[PDB]
This record gives sequence, C-alpha cells and structure tokens, in this order.
Amino acid sequence: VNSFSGYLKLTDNVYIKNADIVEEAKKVKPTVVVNAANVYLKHGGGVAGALNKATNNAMQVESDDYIATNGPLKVGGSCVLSGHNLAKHCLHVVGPNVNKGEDIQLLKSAYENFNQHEVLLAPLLSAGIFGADPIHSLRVCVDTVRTNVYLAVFDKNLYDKLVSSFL
Ligand SMILES: C[C@@H]1CCN(C(=O)c2ccc3c(c2)nc(CO)n3C)C[C@@H]1C(=O)O
Repeated sequence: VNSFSGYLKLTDNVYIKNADIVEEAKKVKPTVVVNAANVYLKHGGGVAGALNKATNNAMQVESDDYIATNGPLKVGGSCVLSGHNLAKHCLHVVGPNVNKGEDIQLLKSAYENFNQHEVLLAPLLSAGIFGADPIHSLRVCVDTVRTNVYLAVFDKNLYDKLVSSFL
C-alpha cells in the first residue's frame, strides 16, 4: 500500500492520472520523481523547467555541478540526484527529443531506467515539448516498465485521450 490517490489502473504495474506532476510530488513526497531531462540537465521548460522552478533553482544548481564533474548524459540514459523539496530522489531520464531529430527507438531504453526503482512518479517520456506521440509513449511505458509507475498527465484533454485509447 502506498499514498498515491485517484489513479486509474492500466495494468498490473502501470497507473495513470490527470495531474500536475509538481503538485503530485509536493503532496505525496514520493521516493522517486522522474524528470523529463535533456543530456545537459538544462531544466528550461516542460516538466523539467516546472520541477526546477518548484525547487527554487536548487535542482539546476545541483545539476550544473553534476555535469561539470561527469559530462552530459546519453540519450536514453539517466542519473539519480536529489529530489529536493519534491521527493527523496529525482531520476533524471533523457527521452529522445523528436524536435531535435533524435531516434524514437531510444524511448524504450529511456523507460528501462525506471526498472531500477520499485515505485516512481513519472511523466510520459518524450511527450510534450519533446515532440513524440504521447499515446506511443504510454504504450512503450506499459511494455517496458515492470516496477510500479504512477503516471501524471498534465493535460486533461490528453489524459482522456490516453485512457480512452488504451489497449
Ligand atoms: C505528456 C506531456 C509531455 C510534456 N509535459 C510537460 O512538459 C509539462 C509537465 C508538467 C508541467 C508543465 C509541462 N508545465 C507545468 C507548469 O508548471 N507543469 C506542472 C507533460 C505533458 C502532460 O503530462 O500533459
């Protein structure tokens, strides 16, 4: 039993809700919140900009030190950093950005990072400003993640389309 509330159950391990992931995180304080990161951990917009703003830019400060030490992430890769005031940890995961010409096939590799954590709050990878079909993202998520994932879809209209179309 966990403290997530109001989710619709899609499969044995995947759940989905119309929610602002920032507000879900502040309420639940999950062990892991997933960020829709880029390889530079430049949290400018989308979910990343929103999460970082909620941390008063502490996420960006920590991220800049991470990059200075380690260099950029791989597309499809991830790193674990602090969750600041939102969660114990933030798993920064790089889904491919279709608006950069990045291979959509790497989306499965991106979701595989979720399997290293028993429970996560997460957005649909490569959706929103990353330019991929959020319906496809949900499909890859369900077919790749085996751990317990609580998916927040900010846009109510998209959420209804995701649920109604889910096979
Ligand atoms: C699936 C699709 C992809 C990208 N995406 C975002 O970039 C995103 C997420 C949360 C955000 C946000 C932008 N802007 C704010 C305002 O502070 N918040 C709380 C989520 C979006 C969705 O779930 O509808």
